[PDB]
Amino acid sequence: MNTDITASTKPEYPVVDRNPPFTKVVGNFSTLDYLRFVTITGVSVTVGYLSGIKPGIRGPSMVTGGLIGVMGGFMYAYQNSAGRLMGFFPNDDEVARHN
Amino acid sequence: YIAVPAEILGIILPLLLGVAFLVLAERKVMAFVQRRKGPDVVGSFGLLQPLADGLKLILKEPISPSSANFSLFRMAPVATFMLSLVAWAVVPFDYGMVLSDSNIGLLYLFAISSLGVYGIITAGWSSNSKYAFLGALRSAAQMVSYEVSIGLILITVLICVGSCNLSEIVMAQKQIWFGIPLFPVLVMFFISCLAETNRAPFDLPEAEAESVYSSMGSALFFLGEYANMILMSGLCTSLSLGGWLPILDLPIFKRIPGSIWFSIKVILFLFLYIWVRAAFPRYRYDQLMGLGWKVFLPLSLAWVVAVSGVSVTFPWLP
Amino acid sequence: MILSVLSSLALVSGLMVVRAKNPVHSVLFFILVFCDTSGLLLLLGLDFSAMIFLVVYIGAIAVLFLFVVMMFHIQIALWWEMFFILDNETIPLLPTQINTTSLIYTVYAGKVRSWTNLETLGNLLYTYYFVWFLVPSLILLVAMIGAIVLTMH
Amino acid sequence: AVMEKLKMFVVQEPVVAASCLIAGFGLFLPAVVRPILDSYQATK
Amino acid sequence: ERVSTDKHRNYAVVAGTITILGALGWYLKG
Amino acid sequence: MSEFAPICIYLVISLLVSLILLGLPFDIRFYLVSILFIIFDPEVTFSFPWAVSLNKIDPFGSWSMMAFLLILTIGSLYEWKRGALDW
Amino acid sequence: MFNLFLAVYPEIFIINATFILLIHGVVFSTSKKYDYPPLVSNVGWLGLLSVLITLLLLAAGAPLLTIAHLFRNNLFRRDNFTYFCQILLLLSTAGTISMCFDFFEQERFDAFEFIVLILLSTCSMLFMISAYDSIAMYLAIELQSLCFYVMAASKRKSEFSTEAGLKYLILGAFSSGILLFGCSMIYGSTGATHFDQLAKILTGYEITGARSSGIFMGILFIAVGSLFKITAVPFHMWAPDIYEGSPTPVTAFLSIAPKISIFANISRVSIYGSYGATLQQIFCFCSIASMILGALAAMAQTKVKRLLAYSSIGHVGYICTGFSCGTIEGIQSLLIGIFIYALMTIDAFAIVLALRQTRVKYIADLGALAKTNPILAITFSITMFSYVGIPPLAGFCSKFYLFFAALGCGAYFLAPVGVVTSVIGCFYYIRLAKRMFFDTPRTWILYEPMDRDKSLLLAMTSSFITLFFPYPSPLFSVTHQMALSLYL
Amino acid sequence: MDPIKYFTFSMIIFILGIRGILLNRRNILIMLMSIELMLLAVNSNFLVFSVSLDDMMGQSFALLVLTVAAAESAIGLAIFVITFRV
Repeated sequence: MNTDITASTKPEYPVVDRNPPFTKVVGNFSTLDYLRFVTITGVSVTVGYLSGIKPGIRGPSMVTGGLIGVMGGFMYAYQNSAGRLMGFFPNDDEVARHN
Repeated sequence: YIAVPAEILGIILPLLLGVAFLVLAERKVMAFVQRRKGPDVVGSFGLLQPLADGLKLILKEPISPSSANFSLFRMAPVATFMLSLVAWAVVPFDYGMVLSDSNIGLLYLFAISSLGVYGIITAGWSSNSKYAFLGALRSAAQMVSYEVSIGLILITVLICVGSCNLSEIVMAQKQIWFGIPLFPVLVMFFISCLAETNRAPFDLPEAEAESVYSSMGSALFFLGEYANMILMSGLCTSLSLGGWLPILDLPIFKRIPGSIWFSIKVILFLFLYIWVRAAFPRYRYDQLMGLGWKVFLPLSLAWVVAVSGVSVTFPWLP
Repeated sequence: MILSVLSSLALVSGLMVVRAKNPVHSVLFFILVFCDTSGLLLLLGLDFSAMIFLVVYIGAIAVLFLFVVMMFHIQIALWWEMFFILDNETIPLLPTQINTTSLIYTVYAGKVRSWTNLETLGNLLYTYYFVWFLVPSLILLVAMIGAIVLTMH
Repeated sequence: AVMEKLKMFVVQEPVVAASCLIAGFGLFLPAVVRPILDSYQATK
Repeated sequence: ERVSTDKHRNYAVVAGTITILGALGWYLKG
Repeated sequence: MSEFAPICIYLVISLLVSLILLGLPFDIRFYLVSILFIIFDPEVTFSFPWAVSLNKIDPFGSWSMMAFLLILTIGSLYEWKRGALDW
Repeated sequence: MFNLFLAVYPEIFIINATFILLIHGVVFSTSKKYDYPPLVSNVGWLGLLSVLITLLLLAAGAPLLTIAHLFRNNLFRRDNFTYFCQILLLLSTAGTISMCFDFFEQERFDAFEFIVLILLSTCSMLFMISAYDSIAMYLAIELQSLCFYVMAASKRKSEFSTEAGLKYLILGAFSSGILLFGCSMIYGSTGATHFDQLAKILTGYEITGARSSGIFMGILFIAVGSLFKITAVPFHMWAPDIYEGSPTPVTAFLSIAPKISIFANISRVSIYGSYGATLQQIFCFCSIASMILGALAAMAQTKVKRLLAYSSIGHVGYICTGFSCGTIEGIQSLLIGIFIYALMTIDAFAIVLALRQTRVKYIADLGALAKTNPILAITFSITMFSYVGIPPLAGFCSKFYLFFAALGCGAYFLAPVGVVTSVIGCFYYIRLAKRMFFDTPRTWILYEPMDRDKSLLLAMTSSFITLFFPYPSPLFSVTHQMALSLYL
Repeated sequence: MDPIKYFTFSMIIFILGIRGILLNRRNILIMLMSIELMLLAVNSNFLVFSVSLDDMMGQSFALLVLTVAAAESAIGLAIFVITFRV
């Protein structure tokens, strides 16, 4: 079963870990990652709120916007952290730790 | 070369004898339920009642219809009859005591049910009046919904055992009857078989047709319905109750020919059909289709998921 | 022989599909086309796809077409190419296939077990090529929400 | 409040509740039990 | 008489000020 | 094969016996139900191969099939809340 | 999730957003607690948010979006080409949703399903761009085409809706049928359906053989099929008719989004599975046919939508002329033309949509837009002159680099017909524009004017068109990167 | 000779379907049934090829195109039944 991680491009940065497990990445987050997550969730909730003031469901639209926001933000943060764990992104503090 | 037509005749004729005595026993046992005896005059015990009814419907002065009087009206009853019987082709009565070991039997049975739907719809429309056409559409919709439910149930019983030909299934049950663990699945499959032939609580299409035509045509149609009934009973006991396998596996049961066990199970299920017929009022059409599309589809799907789950976590899956 | 029978039936029935009036006649001949095509596939040696052609092509689509054309019943508003492909001398002359008929080399080693086409197809389709199986989910979902948004007032 | 709403919904729609519970059981068994069993087989 | 009495709007305003603060922090981490 | 030959001989013999027995005396609701059936019937078609081969596929097979089921189940939920299967 | 699906994060997110929006819309559209809200606007804004998020994920993640090399190579391969094409597609979809927000409320048709399909076909096209197998290509095309089939016949109480939708459905299904038979014949004669295998089996050694007569039929049918979906000017049946019938957001999305996708797919196949002259010749003919037809039809039209249809046919033609040869400069100019055309057409549809209701169907209703709304008239003139040709604009620069590449590539014949259809288009249009201060028969002072988002999108693109020539270095550079990394 | 016969049957059915969709222009039912016939012929020659050259992807493609055909037929008949309400 082709369950191997190799990329057509190459990890131009150091290669601290090739295929990190889930919990490792999601606990490897950085302050910038949480900021990205919070920003996405916030903008989503606000646009949901207004687009809900239009038809009178300010609440439920806020909840749905929140769901989409958490989904997108966590996916973006996990993507950034995974990149920094592999080499496809700048690694300074990850290399510091793994040293 | 000539053995095959002999086998086919030996499959066809006893089925007709059995279905005549089926409608007879139906009247008898519903009567006994309702604190009365059934037909008990003609025969020694009413045994000569179906023969007498057949002879009457034969000598009865026929009346040919006035609606597409050939190749579309004198064909559709024959179509549904042929479909019911060709379904009866692949059913195991004992080890190797089959007609054809079609290695994908289940798909075969499902397809034949759908073709029976075709039979009923064309027989309905081939008439002239339009209320029969509306009734035909209603029956078609009901039949096809409960067919999709039957399909999911088949998928469950198939997940429990690798292959598809029915003999392999009855071996899998030879370990332990699938009716035991999947008892709610059996109940759902039985309700779907009831709705599939419109028998016990789901009759409003036929009830309305009776509330608002050839003698031999109607005879052929009722014959097809009851034959399909026996078929559904047979496959229910062939894939959810053991299929010619003694209970408790003690070498005194092993003197019974095995074929007797299958007949006992299918007669029990026939008796259950007739019993559940004479105890319950009928649904409407609205509630009927609502239950079809709301209560049995989700339950069957959830059951597929659950059995797959339980049988994929442990090394119990062949 | 029987191959030719099924092919001829399918041909003439498709002709009637396109030409014959009383559109219910057309739908009947269409069902008949699909039935004989399923029998043909069965002759080819693929049983699963035959039963599937019966179930979803005939028992599912054609019943929808029959339903709709029922409710609107009152809405009544090559031999050259065959020779060019049979005169190529790249097809074995049947006289050759006769003696070579007793020349095939059974292996007796790839058939110690035997995957019926259903089993191997399941293997392949679900383990690998799975996105090829997720997309049809989306196209079926599109079908159903399209029917809803179109006709359901 | 949410518990009251859920009890209301379950009394109203029993069969959908039972279907969802069966599906939840059948999806919870593999996802969280298979790793535990593989680890148990690895240790014994 | 010294408060806002609309729950949904107040949740939305919390979300908006959180959004702006998060964007400012993100920029600060450019 | 060589079993569909008994099948078809059964077919023709049943035709003969049926003819013998015959000769002796001598809207949107429907459409949407049909569409839902055409959609859930390939569901059974796809569940058939998935059923037989859940031993040469690890939980990957179960999960892919559950994802398919989830997409079509969200389809069914959208169907339900719209009330198209109300009758 | 599992570190492999890191290669499909945009598609996973856009599908999950589509599902959550579908459920939200249906429940809170049928919930009696609130009045009976039709959630077109709210679902639309949430959809635009989800599309922007997809854009962000894909763009900022490409270098790890290429992470599942072989396990995904079973179906698709993602390179720089697919990266930039998908970005342009998501931009176009965000643009068309934002442009079409005000049409929903104005025309007053309530079905949030309209904005759960736009996303779904968007994911389909994202699959279609990064598609590396004949059947994956076909499946993506079918998903997209089904979404469009649903989208066409929206308003039932109208008249043109159903007939236009039915025409489009029959046409598209026929096209896909032809394409299927083509892929079938290629499979039968070749024995493979993955673009690497097709390349390795029929590159260089296209020399005629015993059973080589089969491959050719397959690729010919594939050409016809994919052509029908580029409006295929010998096969352009009903294209102006469906453009006129279907509503304006639908026809805008149909003009902008699928065409870029199918062009990227045509390029990906024509690099790999072509012949020495088969595909180039089956396109060299359609190119001149298209330019000629665009000219000699758009010269005489009396409906502001069909004029747009025939101008779209003409620009697709110019692009196909760019397709003629197969050198790096040529394909570079090809992609540049595609991009400029995408911008110009979202611009033109912005205008014709902001001029919608009071002008249900007319072309004479240029009722002194020079006098009742001068800035809008100047913008329309700018967009059209760019669409046809004039001293420095975007469309003129694109056509000029197209013909530069054509001349320098060894085809002295496409230029004459290209320049003459260009000059007849220019005479016609510059006669129309200078016909905007002769006199005015009709007057349609309009309640329409461009709420906020159509105006912003317009202003942006219109400032781009004129201001393109002062600095067109980065576009050339990125197009060079893309075309160079398409195969080399 | 049998691959020749199978393929020529598929081709003639395809030709018949396209002639139906071209000649008959108004009857939408015949039109959609001809589209179904075209997809059926494509499916059949897919299968014949999958079995002639020993290779499997023909059958996966066959199953998926069956799904596509069912979807097109359903949605197109919806288009028709809304066209014929007026």
